[PDB]
Amino acid sequence: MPKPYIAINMADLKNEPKTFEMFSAVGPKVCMVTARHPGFVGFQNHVQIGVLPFGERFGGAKMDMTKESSTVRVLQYTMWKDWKDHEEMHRQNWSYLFRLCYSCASQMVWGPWEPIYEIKYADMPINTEMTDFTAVVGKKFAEGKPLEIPVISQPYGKRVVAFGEHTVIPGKEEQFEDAIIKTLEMFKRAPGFLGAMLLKEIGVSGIGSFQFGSKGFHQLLESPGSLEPDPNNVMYQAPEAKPTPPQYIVHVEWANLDALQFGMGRVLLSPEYREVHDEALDTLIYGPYIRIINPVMEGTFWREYLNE
Amino acid sequence: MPKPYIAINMADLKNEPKTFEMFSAVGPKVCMVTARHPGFVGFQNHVQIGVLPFGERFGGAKMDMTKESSTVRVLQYTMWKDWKDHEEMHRQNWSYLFRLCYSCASQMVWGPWEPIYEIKYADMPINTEMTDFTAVVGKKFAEGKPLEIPVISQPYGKRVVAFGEHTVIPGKEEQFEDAIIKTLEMFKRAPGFLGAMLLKEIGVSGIGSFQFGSKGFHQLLESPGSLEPDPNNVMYQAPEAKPTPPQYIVHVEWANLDALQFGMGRVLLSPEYREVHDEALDTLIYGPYIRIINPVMEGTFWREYLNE
Amino acid sequence: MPKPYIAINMADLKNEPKTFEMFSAVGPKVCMVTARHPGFVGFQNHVQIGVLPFGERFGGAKMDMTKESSTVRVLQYTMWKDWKDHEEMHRQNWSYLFRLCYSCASQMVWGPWEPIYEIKYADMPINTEMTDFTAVVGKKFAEGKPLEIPVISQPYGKRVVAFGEHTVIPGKEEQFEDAIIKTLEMFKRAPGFLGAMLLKEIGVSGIGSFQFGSKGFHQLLESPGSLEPDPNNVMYQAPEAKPTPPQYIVHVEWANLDALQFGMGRVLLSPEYREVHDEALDTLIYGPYIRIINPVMEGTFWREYLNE
Ligand SMILES: [Fe+3]
Ligand SMILES: [Fe+3]
Ligand SMILES: [Fe+3]
Repeated sequence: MPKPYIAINMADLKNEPKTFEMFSAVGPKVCMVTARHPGFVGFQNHVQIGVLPFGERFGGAKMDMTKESSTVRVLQYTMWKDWKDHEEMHRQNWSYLFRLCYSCASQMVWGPWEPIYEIKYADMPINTEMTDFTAVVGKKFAEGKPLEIPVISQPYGKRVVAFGEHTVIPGKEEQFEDAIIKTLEMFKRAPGFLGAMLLKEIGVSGIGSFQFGSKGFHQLLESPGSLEPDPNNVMYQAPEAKPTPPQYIVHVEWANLDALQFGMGRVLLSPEYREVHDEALDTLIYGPYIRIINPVMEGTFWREYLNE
Repeated sequence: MPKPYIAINMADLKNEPKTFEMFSAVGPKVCMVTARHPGFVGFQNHVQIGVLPFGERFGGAKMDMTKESSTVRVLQYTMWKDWKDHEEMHRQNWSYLFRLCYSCASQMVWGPWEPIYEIKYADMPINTEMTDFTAVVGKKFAEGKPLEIPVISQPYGKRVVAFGEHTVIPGKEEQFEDAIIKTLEMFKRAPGFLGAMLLKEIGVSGIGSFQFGSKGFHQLLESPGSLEPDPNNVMYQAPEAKPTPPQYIVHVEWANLDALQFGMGRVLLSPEYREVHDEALDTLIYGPYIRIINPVMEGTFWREYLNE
Repeated sequence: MPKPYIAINMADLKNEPKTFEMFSAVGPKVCMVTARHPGFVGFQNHVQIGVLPFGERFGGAKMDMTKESSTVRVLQYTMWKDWKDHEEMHRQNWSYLFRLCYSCASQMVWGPWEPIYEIKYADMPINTEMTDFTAVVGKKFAEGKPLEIPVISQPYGKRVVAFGEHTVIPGKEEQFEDAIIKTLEMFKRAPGFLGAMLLKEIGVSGIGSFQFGSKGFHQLLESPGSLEPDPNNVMYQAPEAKPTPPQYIVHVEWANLDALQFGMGRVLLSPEYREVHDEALDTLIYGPYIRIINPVMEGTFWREYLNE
């Protein structure tokens, strides 16, 4: 393939400018340190901008709430050949990593929380800018491979993502994955559709969530910023935190907020779609809660790996 | 005893005034409808006002964020002789209950989510106003029972609550409960301490979380406000949603935000306390995240039941 | 008993908000680090708010000068089973301690200066909130110990302290302690009186005063904030700095600024009081200079130790 493993770092921060300033200054440094490991294959950092309302099921929400929200959630995707690589980068580069993610403590409201995911399905294209399409069309014809010419999925904040949260009834996992996967395939008929993938949580990176034992806890709260908590003081292993009921993420990319709204809305507006999707809805404990997120900074080459 | 069962309804809403207006108008109606069932024994509704920062682990947060937050979370405690009573009140009084909780859809950002809890430990006194203490002191002396004279835990928004979230490593449950319980006992030496209880999640009320199957989902999103989703379209039973890893709530009441800050802070500042509590910290997957919440509207008589 | 040993950290800082912000962020961290030692038994941090004027002996001063002062003095009390424990906590946890107290260099005008004291007399009760008194009255009657029911000394900034400085003529030490001790006993007849204690300086913690030899001095002034001066470069031992003439602190707690003003003023207004106190006044080289200070953050359990 290969389908890499995905770690998603989640945090809530003050939606003021000091926050975006720090992002601008250390976001880069952290991603550079994460690239010190050969298992690292790329990333996709998102900033949550809104919530899909579903009519008025969520009246206080809108797809773009950036102008009215007091906090902002980030969702940072790091891709790995093997999820154990992730844990090991965290351990190897702890003094940089930690002193770095602390500088933004003054802005933290919740987090960090870094669950680990495995990919059940993935239909994600290589990101191209509108300037590349002539040569992409020219290369594929040159090798007689027109079917390999994809939609133009623009990188660096020029497309939106629907990030849907689902918790499944135990024993219902197969019906759910099957119905969702087929929904994501039918989504290819929708205009503005840039790809999607089903994600399944297989554990939580305790060290990435700043979750240590009694000792680490204390160095965490007592830290001046220039000393790290003992990284070996993480009391559990990623898999020990695999949750039951099972938890999924239906990640779907769209051209714009309307393509997203009416494309997804398809499982609600098209009888054909709506009947396949109702099966997924019969297996749910929680969901679907859909966050609208923006792929701001990324290393689009993780996709080069996904498609080898 | 009896230790009742506790259901905690959680929702995030726009922190504007239209929201508090609706609260003022339907909160009453909902609680009245919940009292149509004999299993109902009282309630405790909280509004989240802040977050315990732990120094600057959570720099963007403070114990009182009511002036700067764009959303507000409520935590409504309903008490039951038996948790099955709760599910049955929801079912019996669905047309009122549902049409009622919808009127506040226009203000919803997330929720409702109503997990069910069982009490592992409970040291909660009967709420008294400063005007009652003369007679409470007089009655107990009259029966030669001075030890039964409690601290004055004022009702209706005149005390704060620390609402701590903990997720425990599987197999570590006994060490955690034991260390926490003994911490809550040592907390009686702290000034301003009004009581506490350890809560353990045993499932989720799907009907209280507006979690139906394909069919209900659709009536939920298509509702004009005057029609309910089929309540029998809830696809799972509360216990099927018992989570692993195990999830707890260390609910601790204090006289004020400082008594809370330095009382709890005791597991950090007092060597005696700090060593007992470190054991709880060794069993954690998540936590402790502490929300400061305000017991605004309540039916203090649920406590009369807890202490029989 | 036991009468613990007391170390009092003194510093002058800019009375602007950046200062109180840092207090809010690192004060907690420092006290947490100080609790890593079993000799630590609690603390009492004060912020100076004013000066007792004595009529118009000090005309430019008032009991509350917080609105007009450009600097602010803090007086942080840490309690120890044995004063050597204090020196050893400083040494053991130097990298945290130091990098922590530096972050507030940008706000320092003078200090740190941490003299060590021994208690000659102590009449300090356990701090209770107005919510605890019903149960305190109920427990003591339950054991037939009404004399053990104390005044309500509220914690966390809800009472004032008179911090009086006295330097005694050598050879006059006994007359002074005897007259002062009896004054503090007569003070129990004054309304609003919450306790007191006579303090005697027995040395200075050079490491707590950032007082090193040539070498440390240099690392102190050259520090980027992420490196500590050699802690073994402290050239003297606490006792070598015991001062002659002898220096005392008459620490007296009151309900409010008026109870303090007229309670103390008693050694001036009541003939009975005034004649006992005149003897203390005959042994003085310096004093009495009385600072009004506010017990803002504390670990009231140090008092649990004092009264065992
Ligand atoms: Fe990570
Ligand atoms: Fe309910
Ligand atoms: Fe010190």
